[PDB]
Amino acid sequence: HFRKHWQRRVRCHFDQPGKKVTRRLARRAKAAALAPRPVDKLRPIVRCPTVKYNRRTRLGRGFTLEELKAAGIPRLLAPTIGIAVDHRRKNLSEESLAANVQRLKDYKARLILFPRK
Amino acid sequence: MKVRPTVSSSRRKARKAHFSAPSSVRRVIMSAPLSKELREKYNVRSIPIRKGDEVQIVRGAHKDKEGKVTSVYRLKYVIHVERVTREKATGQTVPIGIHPSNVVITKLHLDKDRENILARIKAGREQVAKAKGK
Amino acid sequence: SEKAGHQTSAESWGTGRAVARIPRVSGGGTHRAGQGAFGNMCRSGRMFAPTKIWRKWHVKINQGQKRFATASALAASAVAPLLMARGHQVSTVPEVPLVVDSAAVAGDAVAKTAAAYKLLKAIGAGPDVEKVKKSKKLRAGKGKMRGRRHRQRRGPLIVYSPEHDGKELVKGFRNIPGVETCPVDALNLLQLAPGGHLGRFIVWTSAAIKQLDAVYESKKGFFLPANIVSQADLSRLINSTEIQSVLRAPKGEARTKRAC
Amino acid sequence: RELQKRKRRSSRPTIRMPNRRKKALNPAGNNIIAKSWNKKETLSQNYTRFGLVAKLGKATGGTAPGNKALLSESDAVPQQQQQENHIRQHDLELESKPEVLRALEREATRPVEKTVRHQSEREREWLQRLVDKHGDDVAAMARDRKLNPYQQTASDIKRRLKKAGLL
RNA sequence: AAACUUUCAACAACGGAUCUCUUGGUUCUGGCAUCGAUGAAGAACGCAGCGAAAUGCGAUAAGUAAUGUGAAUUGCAGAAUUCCGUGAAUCAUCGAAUCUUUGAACGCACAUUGCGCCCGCCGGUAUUCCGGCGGGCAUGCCUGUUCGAGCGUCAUUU
RNA sequence: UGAGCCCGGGUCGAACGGCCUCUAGUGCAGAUCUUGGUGGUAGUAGCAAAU
RNA sequence: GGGACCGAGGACCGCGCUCUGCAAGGAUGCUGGCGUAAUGGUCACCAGCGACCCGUCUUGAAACACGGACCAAGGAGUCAAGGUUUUGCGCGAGUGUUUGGGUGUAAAACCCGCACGCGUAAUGAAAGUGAACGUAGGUGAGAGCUUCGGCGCAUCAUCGACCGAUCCUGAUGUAUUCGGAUGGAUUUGAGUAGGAGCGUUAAGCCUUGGACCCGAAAGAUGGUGAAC
RNA sequence: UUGACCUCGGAUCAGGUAGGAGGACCCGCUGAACUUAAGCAUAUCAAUAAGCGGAGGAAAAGAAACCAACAGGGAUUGCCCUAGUAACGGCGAGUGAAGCGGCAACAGCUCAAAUUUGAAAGCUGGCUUCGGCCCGCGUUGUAAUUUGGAGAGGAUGCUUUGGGCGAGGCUCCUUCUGAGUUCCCUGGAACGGGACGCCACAGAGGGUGAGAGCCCCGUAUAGUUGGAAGCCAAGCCUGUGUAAAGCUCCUUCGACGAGUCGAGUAGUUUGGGAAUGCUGCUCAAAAUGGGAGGUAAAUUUCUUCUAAAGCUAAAUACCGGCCAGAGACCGAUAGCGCACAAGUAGAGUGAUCGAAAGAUGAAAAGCACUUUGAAAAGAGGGUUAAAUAGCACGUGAAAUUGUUGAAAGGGAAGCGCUUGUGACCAGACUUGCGCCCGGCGGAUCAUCCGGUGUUCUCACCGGUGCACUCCGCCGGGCUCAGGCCAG
Repeated sequence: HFRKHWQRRVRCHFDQPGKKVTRRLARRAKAAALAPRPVDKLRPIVRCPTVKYNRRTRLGRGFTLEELKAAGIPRLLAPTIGIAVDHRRKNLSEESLAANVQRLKDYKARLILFPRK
Repeated sequence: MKVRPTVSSSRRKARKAHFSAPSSVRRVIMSAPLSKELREKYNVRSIPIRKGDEVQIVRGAHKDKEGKVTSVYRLKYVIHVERVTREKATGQTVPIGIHPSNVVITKLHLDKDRENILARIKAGREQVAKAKGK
Repeated sequence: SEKAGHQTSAESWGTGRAVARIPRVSGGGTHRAGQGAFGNMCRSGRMFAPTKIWRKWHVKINQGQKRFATASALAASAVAPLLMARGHQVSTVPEVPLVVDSAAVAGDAVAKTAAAYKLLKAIGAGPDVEKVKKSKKLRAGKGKMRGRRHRQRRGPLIVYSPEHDGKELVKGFRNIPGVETCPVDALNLLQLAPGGHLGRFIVWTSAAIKQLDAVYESKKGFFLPANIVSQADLSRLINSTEIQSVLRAPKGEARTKRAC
Repeated sequence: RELQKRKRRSSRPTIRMPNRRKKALNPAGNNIIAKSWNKKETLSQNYTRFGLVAKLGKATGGTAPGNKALLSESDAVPQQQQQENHIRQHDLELESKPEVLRALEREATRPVEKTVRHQSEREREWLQRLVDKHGDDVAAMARDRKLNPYQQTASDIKRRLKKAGLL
């Protein structure tokens, strides 16, 4: 499959350690900015759609409104304490809703919140 | 060895900088060591030289010749000292070229700026000496 | 450069004139004009098969093989003659592993390069340090032009524990020429077998040994290999009672007499 | 290329640039994290020493040894098990460890100034006149037109009076 | 036998090969985002004591201001230029200035240092004459100001 | 045996070699081969453009 | 009896004989010569004999033809991606850290959480089905071990057994229109019948990329100019 | 007559804006041919090359009219895998994705659709005493509220505030911060050899008369002087307005983008006639609507989203700009065309083509002076460690040439085997052991003494001696052995 000019459209990977150290420095800079806060926001536990991966679970985009309300965290205040919110997702199952509620409750129990100014 | 990324170990760049440095950098390069009595009197190892320094020679074919510096030819990285001269074919005396690294200072032409330079270098020296000691 | 050799305007004269059929530069007002171009046989032309950046430079080596060879290198370092075999001048140290006390190699006691040098002289690395110091030499070739001017021998490798011994000996032995410093958790085969030759002289420590145990049991998916030979002594294998009893009578001697 | 060679030939100084980066690589300030931060160590190690969780996401690779930085119902609903229509929305009501962690905990648990909001002079005057005229009848004060142009509810008037202090 | 031709040795010519060197080139990697009508990239003409080349600069012309350093320039001529100093330097930095004709090129023409119009000044017989100088005079569009046109259109006896 | 290696004599002035491996822009008589230098023709043909 | 060429091996062993040692599995003994030169080397020349100028190309062969004035330097099967055979190495029914993350003495070295790639059960067009009647079978060889009585690797030939599929045979039974049980077939498989694979290195070969180096006329794109 | 409103124009009026450049990466338009298919036309090359327009440090894309059939996922973007699978194809050449999964990064929003109607609360300009005065825009709609996994309005009871200074901190430039020029030899010069030292969180690099950690610049860590601009910020002063904001509840409401979808049709494009997407022409929509999917399951049941308005950092590319650091790279016919006057010299009308060319010496100390003579030239004489290192200059091969010397040559040379003559050059086994006497001195000699290190039983020193033993040295004496070649 070399009918075209792979000579003009070949791009190498000699900068792999450079990109790795750059990414490490970028996350370190984010940590320096958000010094006491975690680098990444909390994300919910969701399930892989297809039949080939049903029994496996992964991380989602953001927590559901019903899950947030059940966990007792306001919608407008959750992003300020670092909880990803996804308005598109729906629960559709008490199992997933309860799992995400338990995750949010664990986050509350492990979280310390500072009093504004 | 070298750790700071700003410093370079490239001989090419080092030689280019050495051979194309401006006059202040040429002076810094053509700093010269001071003698013993001077070193125990000022607590300084070496300072850049000027036109009014009595100097003694420690290297070369004219070793152990003493005189006052006549000029500092910065373009050729050389200094001209009194009474160290050669005769050309016609007999005219051209001062023989000798290096600050091959001469050692015996007396300083002291002014305000020179006193300030020695004071700064010295003060740094006892500062770090005390920092190491205690 | 990709454009090197063919950044030139030239058209072959063809069979029209009595010259070699090679692309020749156009124009009629320069010494360049009329000269050959585009050829590897012609001056200022392109080279045959120009070097390209997508050549295979890095080689993929199995982690199992790497761990196996590191273990073999450690065993070679434990073997005493292999130090002479690799060239390390090992004659005054009282023990070929040479484990030294973590009490004297930990903390700031060895942070000073003078303290590190005195410790090396006391334990017996002094001859090797003097060897590298006196083998400081100039390299022959264009490496001098390309930034590799001098070559020297290799010194002993200091192995410690960052958890218990710390990171001051790192600088203390960093300054000393020839000697290198390597953590016990990140043993480097390039330092264990320099130039492909086994038998690197390594100054160990007690914490380093107790952590070699832990890391070599901790490596997942890897086990200490079982060797195909139990008694390495082939002299034992041959000159043993059972073999000598089971053997048959010799059919001759080492040097046979000439019959006719 | 010709531009670089012109910089070669010209007797103009080379404008060396300093290593300036948009984002600081280390925290700075008179806070606990900034004071106890170790420059030589990495993010994961610093968070291990502090006692906080760095990444809430799933571990993407092997970690260092011991870092800990990376991490009867009649009506059958698991939510009754999980439980401990309005919620506090501007704050959350929350109920041998590193020095940094205890310092942060003390800072969190320290009491804070109330900064109580008060009322305007004209609001005070209006409430005073309304009390002077209608005594303490919330219905009557809501009913009044002249003294109460903004037809606020009796409950609103009652809470304004309570906040002011006079019954 | 000499001459001529051939082989070899010593020496001497030609030539730039081999070894050595590299202020160069090539490749990779890391940090940052910055040209122009407030005149860009580029072209031309001039500026030094001796300047051919290269560089810098623009009639304030190898350049000025300010700051910093702290006793030079240098091939030759040179200073009564400057040394306990606001102070040398073919110095470094660089926040302030000067910035000729062209060129997107902008009053018209452009192959002329030519030809125009408005505002002001200067000198030479000068309210009149002459010459020079300073400010100016491109286009399309947006906002605002002003002016004008249109039986398009509204009225106006209280 | 051989491709080649070592030494002696002269010159010369700043780096270089043996072995184990690793690597490749690694070995020339041709290609009316490339570049450069130099011959016979020849002190000949002819004074012709160039010089 | 006369003459020519050679002396190979290096304690003993053996075969023997004419047996106090011999000519018996290989030269010793004696004497002399050798440093102002024994013996050599290179160059030049003469002398006897021999002897076409190389490379390429064609032809059964020649013969033609192409290139060669000389010398120095340069000068041509290389590198990728994808296949394949063989050697070595690691692990092994599993194997591959290096997309990435952690770490670091910082393009190195060390580490690994989840996936993924190939393989570890096949067949049928398909619905789909789905690998033991026999120490996973026997018989005979077969390397090898053996208490000499006998055990028998791998593999082969034959007779078997089973599975997927095809053509049948058509059970209890069945919602009364569904089923495949049993016994078969000169059947088919890239099948089972006690796994060999994954990664890496080295060499070789194939395809495409400029593809061992050199060498058309042409075609197209965009510009410069004048003219029968 | 006058004054509006609207529209269209002029002004060398006031304030601004657009050119061009660059174009490595980026967003669009437009768009070939060679080649392959051993011929060639579809196809391929290639949705590429050339041409045209337009930005930035990134651009673009981007918060579903999505993926999917799930036990669901949930903006965009980049890598691995999916995968050479699906799908398409002179079913030849070939072309060729995507979902999912593991990752890196992750951030959500502004409008049009409403009546502020108990008050256009909004904004441009010039005039300023800089504090507030006008003019104009505008109701053909500027502020506040609101954008459909919403919201509005009331009731309701909880909980939030806003500004101005600002010490100091971080980033970056800068000042300063270790140790021999100790003695001897060689040399022109010591940076070389030997002896004796020191420093080192500094043994990277470069200069200095030759290989310099300690002669010099720098080099390492912690500091320390002064300065620029951004961001952060402990704290300290003002708030005020019946001002804004988040929610809970409900006998009240809930507007959502048109020549646009869609149908027919021509072109272009893709793996993709449910036309893959788009453009052009004709016709031309809906409001229990529309789009895309699932499904034979018995009728289009079911699933999932809202198109025709818009913004948005990060992970991503980068032959370009300002720099910086490196290499198992090339080393002056190489490496970019250019290490040096290089896009220079030069050629062509023009677009364009485009070279050759590095090294004296440590330091010019670049040959004073005398003497030839018309010259880029010699003989003396001088500088240098050296001038056969003399601006033709580090070393200086071969081709070719000259002088001297030797030999040879009757219509080819050159080469092979084998002598001979001449010339020059080299120089053979490196040539000794053993025994016996007399003397001398040292020692595993002495059951000698003392000390030290050790493998703890072996060594090495200091001190006595010569009775024995062993070594040598001297002066005698005798023997033997030898390298090559001949008979």
